Amino acid sequence: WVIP
Amino acid sequence: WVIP
Amino acid sequence: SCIQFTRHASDVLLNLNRLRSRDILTDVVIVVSREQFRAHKTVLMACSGLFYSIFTDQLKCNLSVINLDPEINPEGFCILLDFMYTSRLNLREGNIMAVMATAMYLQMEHVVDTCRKFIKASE
Amino acid sequence: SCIQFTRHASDVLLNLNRLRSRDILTDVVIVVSREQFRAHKTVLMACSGLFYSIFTDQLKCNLSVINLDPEINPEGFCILLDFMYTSRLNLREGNIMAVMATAMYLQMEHVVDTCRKFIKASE
Ligand SMILES: N#Cc1cnn2c(Nc3ccc4c(c3)CC(=O)N4)cc(Cl)nc12
Ligand SMILES: N#Cc1cnn2c(Nc3ccc4c(c3)CC(=O)N4)cc(Cl)nc12
Ligand SMILES: [Cl-]
Ligand SMILES: [Cl-]
Repeated sequence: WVIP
Repeated sequence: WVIP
Repeated sequence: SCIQFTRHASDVLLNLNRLRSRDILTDVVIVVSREQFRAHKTVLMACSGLFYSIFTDQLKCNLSVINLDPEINPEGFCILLDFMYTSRLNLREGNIMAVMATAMYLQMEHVVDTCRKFIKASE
Repeated sequence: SCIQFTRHASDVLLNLNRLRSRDILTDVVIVVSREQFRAHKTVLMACSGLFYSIFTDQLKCNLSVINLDPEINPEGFCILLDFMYTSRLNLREGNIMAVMATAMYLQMEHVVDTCRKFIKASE
């Protein structure tokens, strides 16, 4: 999971 | 396009 | 010896979401209490262990309407349906418990994982 | 304020390809000369300007069989259909002209681009  |  | 187009899968998903927004070729309505959500069975199966089981069933595969358990929260379902079609999860303090419970029911292991990690960090 | 699961779009596409291999929920046969290819209309539209135009047409949207132009090469179509479902393009010296002509007909601009670049490098 990432900060887009 | 890339070499996978 | 294939070459690969990096953005292809993201571009496919973006167009599947455009089809959903325009209600094109949607073949099922998911009923969550008083709310209805139109979707593509193929996308639901590709994202969820529950829908994969439902739509490989020789009788349920032909249903145009699927009713979810009355304990399922419509907003939680809406957030997960948006995730299925975009890879983006609108996870907030006010919705995390409903999102996690819905992801457990829908069998969306990666969403469950992250909900667990975000809850563990707040305790 | 969304979070994003990097591998989600690739995972969706992998499961759409598994559905295609098992012939689950395929809703169209594409006929290319003597050969037939089963696919999902939603994936074809998401990848191709030609299928996007065909399946948004109020009459053609309901067809179970689509016949392509007799000049279209079945192998070229097969390579492009595999690309649609995997992001991988099996581009070879022996098939590049057929792949490029098929991609121009199917309106798959990124495939056309690369075929053009690979041909320019060999001349
Ligand atoms: N054919 C086919 C096909 C279509 N969909 N699909 C799967 N869908 C799925 C099954 C379980 C889970 C998820 C997705 C996300 C998750 O957390 N669990 C799996 C397979 Cl092995 N095959 C297929
Ligand atoms: N709704 C919808 C929807 C479904 N599919 N789709 C598009 N599919 C497409 C149209 C043109 C081209 C390609 C894909 C690849 C290419 O080279 N050209 C576009 C839009 Cl703007 N919208 C949609
Ligand atoms: Cl997931
Ligand atoms: Cl393309």
